Amino acid sequence: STAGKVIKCKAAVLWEEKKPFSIEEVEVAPPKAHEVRIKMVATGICRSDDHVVSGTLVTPLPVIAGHEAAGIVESIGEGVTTVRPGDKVIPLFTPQCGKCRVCKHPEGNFCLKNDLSMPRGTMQDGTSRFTCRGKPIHHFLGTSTFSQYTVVDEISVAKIDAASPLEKVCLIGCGFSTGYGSAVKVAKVTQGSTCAVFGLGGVGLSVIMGCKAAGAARIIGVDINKDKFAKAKEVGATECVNPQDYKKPIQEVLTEMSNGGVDFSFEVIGRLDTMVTALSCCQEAYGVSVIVGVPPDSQNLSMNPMLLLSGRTWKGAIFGGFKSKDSVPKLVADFMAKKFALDPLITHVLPFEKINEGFDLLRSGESIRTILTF
Amino acid sequence: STAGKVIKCKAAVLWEEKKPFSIEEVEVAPPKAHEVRIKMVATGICRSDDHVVSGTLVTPLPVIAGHEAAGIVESIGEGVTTVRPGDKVIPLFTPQCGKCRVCKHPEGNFCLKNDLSMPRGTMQDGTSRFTCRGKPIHHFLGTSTFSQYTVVDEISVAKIDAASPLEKVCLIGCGFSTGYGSAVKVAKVTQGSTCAVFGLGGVGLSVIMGCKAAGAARIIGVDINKDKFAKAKEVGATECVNPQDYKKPIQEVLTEMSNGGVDFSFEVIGRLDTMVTALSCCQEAYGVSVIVGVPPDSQNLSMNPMLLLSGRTWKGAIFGGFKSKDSVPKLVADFMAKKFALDPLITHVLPFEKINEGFDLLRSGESIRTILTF
Ligand SMILES: NC(=O)C1=CN([C@@H]2O[C@H](COP(=O)(O)OP(=O)(O)OC[C@H]3O[C@@H](n4cnc5c(N)ncnc54)[C@H](O)[C@@H]3O)[C@@H](O)[C@H]2O)C=CC1
Ligand SMILES: NC(=O)C1=CN([C@@H]2O[C@H](COP(=O)(O)OP(=O)(O)OC[C@H]3O[C@@H](n4cnc5c(N)ncnc54)[C@H](O)[C@@H]3O)[C@@H](O)[C@H]2O)C=CC1
Ligand SMILES: O=CNCc1ccccc1
Ligand SMILES: O=CNCc1ccccc1
Ligand SMILES: [Zn+2]
Ligand SMILES: [Zn+2]
Ligand SMILES: [Zn+2]
Ligand SMILES: [Zn+2]
Repeated sequence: STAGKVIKCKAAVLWEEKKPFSIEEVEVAPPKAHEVRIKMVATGICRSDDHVVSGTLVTPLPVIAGHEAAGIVESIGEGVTTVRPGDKVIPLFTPQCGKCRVCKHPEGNFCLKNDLSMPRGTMQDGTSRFTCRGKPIHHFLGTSTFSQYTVVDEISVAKIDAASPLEKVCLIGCGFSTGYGSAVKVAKVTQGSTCAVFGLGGVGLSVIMGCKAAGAARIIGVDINKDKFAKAKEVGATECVNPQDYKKPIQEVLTEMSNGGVDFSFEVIGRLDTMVTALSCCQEAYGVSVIVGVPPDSQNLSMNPMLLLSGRTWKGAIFGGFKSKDSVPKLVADFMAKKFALDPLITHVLPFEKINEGFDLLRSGESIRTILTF
Repeated sequence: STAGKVIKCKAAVLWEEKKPFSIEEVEVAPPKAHEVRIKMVATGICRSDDHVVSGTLVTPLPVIAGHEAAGIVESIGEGVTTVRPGDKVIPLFTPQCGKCRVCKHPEGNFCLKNDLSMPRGTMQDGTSRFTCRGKPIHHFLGTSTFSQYTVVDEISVAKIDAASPLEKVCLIGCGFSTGYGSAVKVAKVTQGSTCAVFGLGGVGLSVIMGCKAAGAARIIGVDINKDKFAKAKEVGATECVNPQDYKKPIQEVLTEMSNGGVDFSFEVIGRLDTMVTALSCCQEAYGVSVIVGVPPDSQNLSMNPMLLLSGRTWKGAIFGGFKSKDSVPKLVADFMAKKFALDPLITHVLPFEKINEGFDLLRSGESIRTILTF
């Protein structure tokens, strides 16, 4: 009944940095050619959404944030082939156009149509589908999921299993898949190895899950908040260390614990200092360190290239290195076969209208993921 | 007849940074247990030896430098099992002890017995085999080849083919193998890829050789000295670029030349700025950059970690990633079988006594490798 019409609905609009979201009425345009309009069912609160509020992650404002979600297709624009009305879907914050040099590369996933490197906060066509208070509102990573309805480009949505539980599999839209794939696909963690995971939020827990799945022998979780440790051990950490408990710098501690450095280390926080520390704690000749955390905008780190000349490998990735539209349906299929677990990441469920409470839970240290239900 | 006796011979001693080498009469002690005394036959002049003169590379002084060499075993100490008197040998500036965690790892080559990370300028036992007028002289990377005779630990020497031409295969001891392995083993250059090689000295030429052997379709050489370009093209460069010719940064030039970034880049100079340019010029989602050059002591580079978060891989290596004692004999066997050429790297041949002329040639930009003969 809403097909072809403007929808009036509620959305959490961010008008300014360092302010609460404003839940208010927005207008959602119908989809144009090759666009899909989605009724949201569930969306998670990712630290990257909070980085938009804090200015850590720059994107044009005002904006409808949110990018870790699941919903149901309300309507399709002309020419859409990959989803239909009524389909369950996960929006893809990293698109898969399938035509660019990256999408054609066997190892690349950072499609050239992304809105991450040089964010414009628009649809692919350079326009917005959202109006609020008579003003156009920006999109966020081609997703914008903090709204009862959103419109996405076809290359930014994946059809998933019709029986999927949307209030869990929304995590496959960002935090689970990012962590998991950072271990299994990007680092390529090996059986019997020693891993160190810096940051034990939802993404870092998912990195632990991937390390465990890969057969790591030792998985050392590192966090300054010791309340994170219990859950990290439940999902596979063999030891947890709090850097504040030690007189020596933590790279020194880890190098000792691992008899000369770890095989794989992961930065899952977003601090320049910890990126360098995590690189330093992997074994100097054959260690690999993966940056997963989002750094403060435009800031450089400083490091001694001798850390690399001895033989370390340093890399980063977006979305766990997964080709998004290929991988998300498969991940969902795997979750419904119970190949991995999502419940350990979900600490809190709230209705969408309590989004600001959800962000307070994250900021205070209390939650891993809060799922918002519409 | 000299076995078990002190040898008096000439060696080139570096007493002070930024001075010429001094040809001195030195005393070379006989080898102690698990040590090998070698009569030199040929030694190349590598930029890393110059780095000791310039203070780029810090190692205790006074010192006998030289590390890219071949010779003949004059005698062996008690318990030596891998070489005998009369054998042709290449000293190994990176050892292969066979027992440490790196030697046991399939990929690692930076054996924990190395004298690179925290240089002591001694034999493994913490002492020197060289004296000049009563004063102990330090060793260099457990090799010290700018001498008519040297003493090395058994873990720092490999036996090679009895028929091999020592005045050529000395380059397997450092520059050739470092460049070639950086391409074929560390980067794992693929068929049909685009490569960019920063620095077209002996090591960079060997990188080009390796890229061509791996089947690269495009190999872009980058040097500020356009006199290096002809030889780079002879050994497989498809194009050469001088950053001084352009009114914009070379990473932008290379990114446009490669239609969005190269597949593999190599820093083969030793400058922090070129390390960051080389990383930048490889494709943001799937590019790999390898640091080969030796940076100035204790200096840090500055870089934006978003270069890695997109998907780039940054690594470095010593000695092309080769496990030294296993690989050097095989590389010599491959040269004897015409699998690669060494003559394109040799521009000058001089008697040992003319070492300072050899260094003048390197510093002026005229030479690639000067081989010093005994
Ligand atoms: N590369 C990618 O595609 C993606 C990156 N991100 C990023 O990953 C990072 C983690 O995301 P979440 O798990 O959602 O965040 P989170 O905030 O829940 O977890 C981060 C953890 O780091 C810990 N921490 C903070 N400072 C620390 C320090 N100095 N040392 C050790 N631990 C410290 C916190 O106590 C917390 O448990 C964020 O920067 C986020 O923006 C998330 C998703 C996708
Ligand atoms: N990682 C390893 O195991 C090893 C590393 N090294 C290092 O590799 C580097 C290369 O050694 P060689 O080939 O013997 O040296 P080289 O001095 O013959 O060649 C370096 C080249 O860099 C070029 N160059 C200098 N400044 C430049 C700039 N700003 N931009 C572009 N080109 C520039 C020069 O014109 C020269 O042709 C040195 O730093 C050396 O210490 C060499 C052997 C082993
Ligand atoms: O959390 C999801 N996406 C945000 C993101 C921003 C920049 C880099 C990686 C990820
Ligand atoms: O040229 C060979 N070795 C010198 C060297 C010193 C430090 C790091 C790598 C190599
Ligand atoms: Zn694409
Ligand atoms: Zn996220
Ligand atoms: Zn070893
Ligand atoms: Zn060298």
